[PDB]
Amino acid sequence: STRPFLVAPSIANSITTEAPAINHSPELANARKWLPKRCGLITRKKGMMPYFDKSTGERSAATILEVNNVEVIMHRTSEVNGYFACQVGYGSRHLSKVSRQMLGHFASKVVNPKEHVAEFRVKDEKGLIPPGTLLKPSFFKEGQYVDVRSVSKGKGFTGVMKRYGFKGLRASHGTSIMHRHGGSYGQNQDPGRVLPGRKMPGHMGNEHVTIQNVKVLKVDDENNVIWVKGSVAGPKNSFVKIQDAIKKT
Amino acid sequence: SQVGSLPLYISPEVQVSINALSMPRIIRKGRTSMNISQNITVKGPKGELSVEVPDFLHLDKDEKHGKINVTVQNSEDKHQRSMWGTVRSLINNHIIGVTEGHLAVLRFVGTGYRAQLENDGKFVNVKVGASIKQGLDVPEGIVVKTPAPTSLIIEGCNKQQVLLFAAKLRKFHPPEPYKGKGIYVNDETIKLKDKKIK
Amino acid sequence: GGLLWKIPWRMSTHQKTRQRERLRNVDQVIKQLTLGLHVQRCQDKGLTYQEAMESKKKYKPRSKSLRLLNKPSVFPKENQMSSKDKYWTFDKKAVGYRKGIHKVPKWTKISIRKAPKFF
Amino acid sequence: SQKIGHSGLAFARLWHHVDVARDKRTLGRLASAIAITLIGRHKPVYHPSQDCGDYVVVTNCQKIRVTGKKFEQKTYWSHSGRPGQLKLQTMNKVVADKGFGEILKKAVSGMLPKNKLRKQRLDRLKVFDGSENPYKQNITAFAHEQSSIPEPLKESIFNQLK
Amino acid sequence: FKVRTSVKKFCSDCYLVRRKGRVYIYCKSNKKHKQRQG
RNA sequence: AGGUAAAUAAUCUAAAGGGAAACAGCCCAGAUUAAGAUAUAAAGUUCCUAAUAAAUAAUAAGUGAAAUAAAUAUUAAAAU
RNA sequence: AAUAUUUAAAAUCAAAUAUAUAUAUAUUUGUUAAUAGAUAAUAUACGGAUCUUAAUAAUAAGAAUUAUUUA
RNA sequence: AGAGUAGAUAUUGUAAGCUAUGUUUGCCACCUUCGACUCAACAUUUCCUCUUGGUUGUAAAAGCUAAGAAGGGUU
RNA sequence: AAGCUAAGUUGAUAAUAAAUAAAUAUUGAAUACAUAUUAAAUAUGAAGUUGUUUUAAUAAGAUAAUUAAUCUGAUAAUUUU
Ligand SMILES: [Mg+2]
Ligand SMILES: [Mg+2]
Ligand SMILES: [Mg+2]
Ligand SMILES: [Mg+2]
Ligand SMILES: [Mg+2]
Ligand SMILES: [Mg+2]
Ligand SMILES: [Mg+2]
Ligand SMILES: [Mg+2]
Ligand SMILES: [Mg+2]
Ligand SMILES: [Mg+2]
Ligand SMILES: [Mg+2]
Ligand SMILES: [Mg+2]
Ligand SMILES: [Mg+2]
Ligand SMILES: [Mg+2]
Ligand SMILES: [Mg+2]
Ligand SMILES: [Mg+2]
Ligand SMILES: [Mg+2]
Ligand SMILES: [Mg+2]
Ligand SMILES: [Mg+2]
Ligand SMILES: [Mg+2]
Repeated sequence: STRPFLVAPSIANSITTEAPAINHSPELANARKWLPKRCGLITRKKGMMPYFDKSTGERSAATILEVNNVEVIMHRTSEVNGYFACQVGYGSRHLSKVSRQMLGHFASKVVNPKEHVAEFRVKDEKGLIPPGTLLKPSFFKEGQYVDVRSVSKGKGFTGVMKRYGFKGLRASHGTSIMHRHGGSYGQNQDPGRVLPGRKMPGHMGNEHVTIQNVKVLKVDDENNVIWVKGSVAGPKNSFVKIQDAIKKT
Repeated sequence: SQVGSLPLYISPEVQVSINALSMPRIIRKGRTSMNISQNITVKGPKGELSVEVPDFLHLDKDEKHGKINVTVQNSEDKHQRSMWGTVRSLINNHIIGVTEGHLAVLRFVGTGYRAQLENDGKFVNVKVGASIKQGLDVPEGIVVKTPAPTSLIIEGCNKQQVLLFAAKLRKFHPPEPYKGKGIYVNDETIKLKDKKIK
Repeated sequence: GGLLWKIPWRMSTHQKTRQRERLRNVDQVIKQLTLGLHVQRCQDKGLTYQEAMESKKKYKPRSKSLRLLNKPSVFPKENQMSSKDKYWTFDKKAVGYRKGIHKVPKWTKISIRKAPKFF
Repeated sequence: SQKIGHSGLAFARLWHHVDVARDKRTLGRLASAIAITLIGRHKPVYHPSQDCGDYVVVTNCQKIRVTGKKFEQKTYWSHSGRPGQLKLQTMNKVVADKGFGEILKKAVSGMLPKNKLRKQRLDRLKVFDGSENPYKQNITAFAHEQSSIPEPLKESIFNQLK
Repeated sequence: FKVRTSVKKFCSDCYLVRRKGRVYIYCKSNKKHKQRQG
């Protein structure tokens, strides 16, 4: 019960006042952000096929996005994590491939070992979907607009001509060996150095890409596919995050 | 000092009281400063109103003859006696507001220029000419009435607010010197230019 | 233009105080020289040191340099000088016909006390 | 002879509290005092090669005193190294972004010596805009001061810790 | 607005003004006389 | 013009040390070798950085605070 | 309290020095501020921090600017 | 000062006055490649795009002049 | 044929909001009058600012297992996403 402790008069008599809100704080940042009011899906890009409108005959390319065992694993909240998000898991995996720690995690959350896990940030708590619920393609509406995020194809160590569209030099008129080079990469003694961000040859691709306002053309559950007008970043069998568009509806 | 030294005549139906607050707010300047912790309240038949006044200004009552005076400690301070004059003017204006009221008449000169009231008399719509609807909503303490589409009456108990709302409405279309066109706040007028086409 | 001789155009309080003390020191040197001459005159006439110092009549110097230095109109004492002439010296190539006394070479050794009446 | 004895008390990092609500010094003057404390000049056992500084806790920084129009005019600079990237933020904006104590932290950092000990002396300063801090128990107190403090205040400072 | 370092009062209806750390002249009669001390 | 040509000092040239942020030429002072108690020069004494306490007025423009930018314009101060 | 050149210590006035003890001659000093005009190119540059103060209110701050000075 | 149907100050401002830049032609003597192609970074003394004041000389349209403005653009 | 590619296909030019510049106002004195303030109070206002959107790098924080014949990585083999 009683223990020896001493109190400083300055602290004891200090008047209590509340510190003001600073912009560089999760609460204010979350208030400022531009986020959807609903959770999304994880899909696996399967490839592209034609889409023919039965009525007007329009033909448009469409990517096929597979929905396979998409379940909500757990939630994130403002009072515990600083933002509202739904962690979603896609697919089925094998014991041998999943680790013991993550096997315990999936067991605790009452889901099967998952191919992929990624979390979608919602605006508030109304958009959190209960854990363990299976999400189907019909989760989206025909003719609505979504945003798709995925890692794009790798192009390797790419030169300046391909990477940034430099014109290079002439193929004739005395041009010396350096045909496909970027030219000058700075100025004379005044800078005395190459400014940061100078465009130079280097690895291109394997980078995240967000494509906004992609139209959902067809949704069906008997095949477990979602049709997206246009193209999606990444090779085949690449994971894609689909979520309602923030700009158009 | 001449403005602030003029006394105030208060009718039996209007009363003025002065009190203090809990949080004195102290505003700063260069070598000078101000501290504000008092409040004056005017009550009358047409509602109630209030003003914030510093601690260096006091009100002397007189029930006989219904007379009240406003004075500060040190008139040697220019930055004090200016406030004394302004506070006298403000309290007097509030007294006029409560006893009688403040009114402003907007005239809409120009063909098709007219104003209407919508949303239970809260919104005012003006047609000074635009492909987009124009107007705004009245603030608290102001009431508007339209005897004619081409005329509008804005009145209340706070002179500053009534006239600021009038000016905000006028901002959409001030008078045009070539042909009289726009919103006229009061009896004030403009001088027109000759035609003298080239 | 090219070299940076970063000499500010106005002195500081400490510099002014040191200048005042230096002026006072020169005044003291002049005073002591005159007093020594007076005491020597008294001792030559016969008196001794004590009443040479206590003598009511003080002998004035007979040399041109000492007499002129003792005249206030030629070598004014520190307390007699003006604040302007304590710190600023006369120059005919400067705006205002003045320059800081600290821009004079070897200003802590050389002495300036008087400038033209109307400058 | 004077040096021979128990130096453990001498080289002890005390914790000091400065309540800006009660303090009357302005930003720069308060910061100069804080820098002196952090360096440890106030200790007669100070030697330049050693870091004899103490901890400092500042509370109620939202009442700090700044003179003139510095709040709306003083600018803080930052440049990464790429030309055209000179961030200039007014004190008002820096306060709204990172708080009032950030200004004091910059002032103290400027007044500290430019050594390898600069950052470890700076991290020794704890600043809080409000009164709620986790170092209420980490403040020098003596048994002879407890008389003025009422019992419920002691119970609050003991049991209601963060 | 005649922005100029020399600000005068031409029309007798000109009036001086002290705003935004600057000196202004506004004329009630002739609008050409508006000036600002830049 | 950090130009050029000569005329009086002084310093660098051939001069370390303190101040001028950094500094051949400016302010002070001339290192035989040490010691570190005392009096100091120029310059300074909120912190970086050794060392300060006051009086009387003015400034509110961060003016200014160790490299004063002009004619002019506005707003303010007293003598009859 | 109103019409109101000039920005002054020459002249006048007021304090002090050297001769003079009932008073005079000579000498020394004391006469405005703020803003605007303002002004480029890797990066804001008093060397940097920073510097103007405020009752309640605690050991305890209130130029670190300019002009005369004291200890 | 003078033009501007009238009025020096919408615009305009002719000899002279006070300053700013260090892009021009020169001056000193500390220090013995012009154009094109490619990629450009920076400034604002803003050509276009946005906000605004003036204009017997802004009825509308198109303009002239000026204040804020370097985000984007500028064969 | 696959792949790469553009002459081809798809999408975007990242809001809504908050303070402002020039500039436009209400009440109002010191200074009877006048004055939007280089007084106290009360409002409008830009492709610019803060932000937002997009992509790097960081991991505060969170779930889970914790000496294991199916605990976590590596060396190794068959390979491209
Ligand atoms: Mg080619
Ligand atoms: Mg060759
Ligand atoms: Mg070839
Ligand atoms: Mg080269
Ligand atoms: Mg030469
Ligand atoms: Mg020599
Ligand atoms: Mg030689
Ligand atoms: Mg030397
Ligand atoms: Mg220094
Ligand atoms: Mg040095
Ligand atoms: Mg400055
Ligand atoms: Mg005289
Ligand atoms: Mg610069
Ligand atoms: Mg003419
Ligand atoms: Mg000419
Ligand atoms: Mg500009
Ligand atoms: Mg037009
Ligand atoms: Mg009035
Ligand atoms: Mg008006
Ligand atoms: Mg805008």
